[PDB]
Amino acid sequence: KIRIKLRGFDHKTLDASAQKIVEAARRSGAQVSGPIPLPTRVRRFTVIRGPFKHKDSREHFELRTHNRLVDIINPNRKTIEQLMTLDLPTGVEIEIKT
Amino acid sequence: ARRRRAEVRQLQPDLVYGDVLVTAFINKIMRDGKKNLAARIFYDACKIIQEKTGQEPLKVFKQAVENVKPRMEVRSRRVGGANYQVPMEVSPRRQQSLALRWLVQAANQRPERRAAVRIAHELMDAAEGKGGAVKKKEDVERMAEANRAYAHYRW
Amino acid sequence: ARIAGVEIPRNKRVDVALTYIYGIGKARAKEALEKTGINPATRVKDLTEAEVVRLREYVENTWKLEGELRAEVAANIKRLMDIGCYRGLRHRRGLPVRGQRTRTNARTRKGPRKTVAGKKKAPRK
Amino acid sequence: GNKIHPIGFRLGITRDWESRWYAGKKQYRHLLLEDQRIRGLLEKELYSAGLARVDIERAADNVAVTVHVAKPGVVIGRGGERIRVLREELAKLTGKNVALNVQEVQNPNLSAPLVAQRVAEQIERRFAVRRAIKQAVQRVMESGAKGAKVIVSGRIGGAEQARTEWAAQGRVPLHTLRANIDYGFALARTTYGVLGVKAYIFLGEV
Amino acid sequence: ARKALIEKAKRTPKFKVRAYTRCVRCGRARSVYRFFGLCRICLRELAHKGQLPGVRKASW
Amino acid sequence: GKGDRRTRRGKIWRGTYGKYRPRK
Amino acid sequence: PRSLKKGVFVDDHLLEKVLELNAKGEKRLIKTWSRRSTIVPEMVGHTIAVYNGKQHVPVYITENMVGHKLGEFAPTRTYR
Amino acid sequence: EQYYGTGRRKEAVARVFLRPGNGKVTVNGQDFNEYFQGLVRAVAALEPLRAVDALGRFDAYITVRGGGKSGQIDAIKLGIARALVQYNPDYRAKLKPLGFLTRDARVVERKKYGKHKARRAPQYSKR
RNA sequence: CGCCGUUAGUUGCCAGCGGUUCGGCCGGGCACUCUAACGGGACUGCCCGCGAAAGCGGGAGGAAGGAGGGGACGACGUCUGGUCAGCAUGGCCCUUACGGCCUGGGCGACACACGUGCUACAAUGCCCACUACAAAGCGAUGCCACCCGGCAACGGGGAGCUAAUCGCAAAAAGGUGGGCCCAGUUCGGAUUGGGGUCUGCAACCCGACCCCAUGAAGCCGGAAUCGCUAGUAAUCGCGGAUCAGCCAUGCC
Ligand SMILES: [Mg+2]
Ligand SMILES: [Mg+2]
Ligand SMILES: [Mg+2]
Ligand SMILES: [Mg+2]
Ligand SMILES: [Mg+2]
Ligand SMILES: [Mg+2]
Ligand SMILES: [Mg+2]
Ligand SMILES: [Mg+2]
Ligand SMILES: [Mg+2]
Ligand SMILES: [Mg+2]
Ligand SMILES: [Mg+2]
Ligand SMILES: [Mg+2]
Ligand SMILES: [Mg+2]
Ligand SMILES: [Mg+2]
Ligand SMILES: [Mg+2]
Ligand SMILES: [Mg+2]
Ligand SMILES: [Mg+2]
Ligand SMILES: [Mg+2]
Ligand SMILES: [Mg+2]
Ligand SMILES: [Zn+2]
Repeated sequence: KIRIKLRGFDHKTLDASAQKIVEAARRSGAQVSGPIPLPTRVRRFTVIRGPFKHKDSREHFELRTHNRLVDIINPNRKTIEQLMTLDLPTGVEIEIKT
Repeated sequence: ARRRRAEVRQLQPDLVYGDVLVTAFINKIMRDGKKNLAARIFYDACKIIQEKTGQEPLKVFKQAVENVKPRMEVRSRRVGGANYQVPMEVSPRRQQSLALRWLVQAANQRPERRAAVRIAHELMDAAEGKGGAVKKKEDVERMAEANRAYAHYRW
Repeated sequence: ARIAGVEIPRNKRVDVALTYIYGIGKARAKEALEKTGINPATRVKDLTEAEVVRLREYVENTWKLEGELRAEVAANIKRLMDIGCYRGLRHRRGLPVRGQRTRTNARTRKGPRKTVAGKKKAPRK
Repeated sequence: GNKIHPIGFRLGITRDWESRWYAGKKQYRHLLLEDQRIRGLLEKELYSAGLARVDIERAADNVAVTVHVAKPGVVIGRGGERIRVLREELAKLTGKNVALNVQEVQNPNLSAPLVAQRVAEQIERRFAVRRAIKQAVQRVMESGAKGAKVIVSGRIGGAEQARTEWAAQGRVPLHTLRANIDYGFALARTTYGVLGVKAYIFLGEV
Repeated sequence: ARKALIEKAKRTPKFKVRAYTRCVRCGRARSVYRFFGLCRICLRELAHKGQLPGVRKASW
Repeated sequence: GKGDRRTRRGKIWRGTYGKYRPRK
Repeated sequence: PRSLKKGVFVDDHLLEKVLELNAKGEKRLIKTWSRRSTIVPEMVGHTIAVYNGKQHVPVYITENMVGHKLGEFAPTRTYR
Repeated sequence: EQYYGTGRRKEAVARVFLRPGNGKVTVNGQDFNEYFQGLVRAVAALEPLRAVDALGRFDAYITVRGGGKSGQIDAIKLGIARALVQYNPDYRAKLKPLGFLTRDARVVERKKYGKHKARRAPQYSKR
């Protein structure tokens, strides 16, 4: 039962996890529940376009946070060895609570 | 409407009589978009007409609306000095719009407390040929053909 | 009948009629009816003498209503003024007290308007 | 008023951000404020090397910091004296062990940040605006670039009345996201006052 | 703002109540976001230079 | 109306609770 | 309809300065800047000169003005 | 044995299940006239059934989620129309002309700035 | 945003089933909904009429038709438009202060006047009760469930959450039943008296909130004038940024 959470500001960078971790044993060792998407908390920052007056201008900025679950039962010895320290993404964070 | 000729938007038929004219009347009664409360009023009126008249309710509505439709009306227009009320026919589209509107307006002038009672007695008074709704129609018609001395300004 | 000081509300619900008494409002009303078991809906003209007496003997010997209440309030504000109090000076001027903006909307506490010279050579908006 | 930053307008596509790194709601403001302290310092020191964009990444308490310059030579230093003390002051701000890198710019005439920084140095140095600009657009246009444009603000020539000098070539479809248009701005502190200089270079399409 | 006033992180401000945000990039004490430590002007400026990670221009 | 503190809709609007609008 | 909870507040500037005069006698003028302090019983008689932003106005404290704040007796703005 | 259809409208989704039965409609557990109790519109949802003289020829278990009873009323009317075409593909020659198959796409228009309600612009004076 | 498919099922469900404290609560499948990555789909493409062509009217298939709907985007330039109090920046002026520091006061003054709004004048309404439906967002030195005390604001207790897995939440207009009966009223809730909670070193000037009492003007508004063409107007309520708290009836 391997539970690893995946946060991130970019949704293509997170994918650099699913197509990399599920390559151990999807139909041989464990089952691999696969990467679940989960909702994505959005942050909006609305700002007045210019300095001084002009209240009716404004521009919108959002900071979308994407999520991933994964979760894989059967913490195989050899399967974990590989999917241990062979990553690449820089705009991703991981949490583990298997 | 400077570009398009504007197309009338047909509305969903009645959920009882199936008549589309009926829905229209309900929309006029509706305020703040409370369609339910609206319909709940119109139908409540059809009940009040069934006991007052042995005749079916839809027969009354049809009659009422028809009596309240103006054949002619005046429409202001500058011609070279002041404003001139020029008489002229009223298109079928408009006759309907006005009848229904006036009906609902005179309706809420009656003293009766219950809304449904106001529409009911008002529809009945309309088919009978009486009632303030039919007055407006009469006064508008009396308005034109009272200015025939300008009817040559078609417009 | 007279429940509170010279009070004669009739032809109406007891809990509503009671409101016409001075220091009595919706709360005290439906409260005095429960603590005296009097059906709130009943019309005053339909109250038992026995019930009226209970209401009378209660409402008067339980709260401070009418004139005597006006007296205390009239007295309280007078106190605020006698002492150099701030709220006091406000009561003297006839201006709001609960810290409200007086550049506009102080009508209720200032009565009808006292329109005077508001402009002469500048945007009269 | 009109016209939004052409990069901020493309950040999404055809213009990856300038610092890719997640950060929770509680730390972000810090990791961000730090980026500035850094980006700022480097920007002032490595001036002469002429920098384009200081990209920054973050990991398990780590810091990328890849300065894109045209004269890496002057960046590194003799045998490694410049590239040395820098990581000495950087790691002081960031106790996360800040690696540091230096990249070569394949021609500094397609680096709006530079082309603008260029014309700016000329103006601060009493040059003739219209000319500097005509040349700049040329050089840029000289080495590829499907289009280019340079804009100098006002007080052109020390004059009392501020103005704006145009000059552009080829295409510059600002209204197209699928454009990849580099943008560069440069001040020009002079004896009479400031003078903005914006630089636009249009390269590649889809 | 003036330099003398810049000092939100002055620490021990006597009472937590006297402490106030203030922009970390311009000193602006009038519309500083908590998530950014910046004011609405700077938030707009840097976001345009993609210097605020992940911060994009919204649109729906 | 939304202006009556000691009323249902009065509390809703003012976004509060009390005798005129318990929590549950 | 005032409110301060359960813990009547008063600034010890005078709170501890008044309790002293109660160990000797009266006192003429006690200029303060603490109009935050809720006048306590142990003040009646003393003449505290409250500040208005411009001057110190003497306010004779009386049994009548117990829980009232010193500022309430020292008007700030000047109207006609 | 049982036929299904989705159906959506203005933020409302309702799953529709039809089974050759009597006619009862188990909407979210309650009877139809129980969930859409006292809303002169409900009769609408069941309309498509009347398009093919069915109704008592089927039975329908429906679950709704999202929006308002009136939005749901239409979503439901779309399921009762699709699940019906799954039962019989030839049930489009009639069920379609009336439009019952089109998915009402009108949605709450976004709220723009400098405006009170999206389009509703603030009012002014001197101008 | 609108339809369909693929990929992934700690959202989902009697779909067909077996366990029921009959709560999808355990088993358990992920089908459907949803989540979100990606992908398909319309192109006047087809039929008919008109046309030199572009294209215009009309029709079928289709979730969608001919710019399907809403955004982001705003040319050369004009207004010597706005801002040097965001920030830079040339010039000018200040030094023992046109710097700095505090405590307090002021920006909250009011005889008046205007803009923008809120709440109303009520019965297609108001009150009470019971009861059904959202979306998007938020949760630390916080969001706060079911508990206890208080009419209550709230106080003490204390579970879960670290948040599609807990909480804010009750959505409100709605529906059902009952009350009011046309009255300045069970319309309206201004103002003022009293008692109290909370945040804060501290609420007099200058906070919000609760409860009792008070219960104003207002019976739909002169000249004139504003918004809006469809899920629009109108109407109903919910969230958030700022933020200890809050004068937000503002803004998004
Ligand atoms: Mg505009
Ligand atoms: Mg715009
Ligand atoms: Mg000189
Ligand atoms: Mg400064
Ligand atoms: Mg503060
Ligand atoms: Mg009321
Ligand atoms: Mg001392
Ligand atoms: Mg709306
Ligand atoms: Mg699908
Ligand atoms: Mg079973
Ligand atoms: Mg053709
Ligand atoms: Mg365009
Ligand atoms: Mg001000
Ligand atoms: Mg209790
Ligand atoms: Mg009722
Ligand atoms: Mg009106
Ligand atoms: Mg309104
Ligand atoms: Mg707040
Ligand atoms: Mg609100
Ligand atoms: Zn700033």
